[PDB]
Amino acid sequence: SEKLRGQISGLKRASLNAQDGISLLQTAEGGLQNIQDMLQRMRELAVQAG
Amino acid sequence: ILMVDQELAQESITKLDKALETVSGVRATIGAQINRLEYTMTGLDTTREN
Repeated sequence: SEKLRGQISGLKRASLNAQDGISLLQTAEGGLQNIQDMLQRMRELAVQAG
Repeated sequence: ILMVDQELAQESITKLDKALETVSGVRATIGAQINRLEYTMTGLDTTREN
């Protein structure tokens, strides 16, 4: 009983940690998307000249 | 700038051209800043969402 209780508690804590982790990557991909959006306008106005 | 005799018109045209170029340059700077701010608009909202 004691071992099973400990395992249940640990599994719950890991379940929380998973979403705690996922939020950070979501933020990172948002920032990267903004940067990628800017870079293409730079390239377009680059091919403008010449 | 004087328009009195038939000699100052040429200098007048030169000065007018130079002033026109100056005004165009200042307008270009204003447009550049406004576009940069418009681009920096959206990342703040995306970060707020995340």
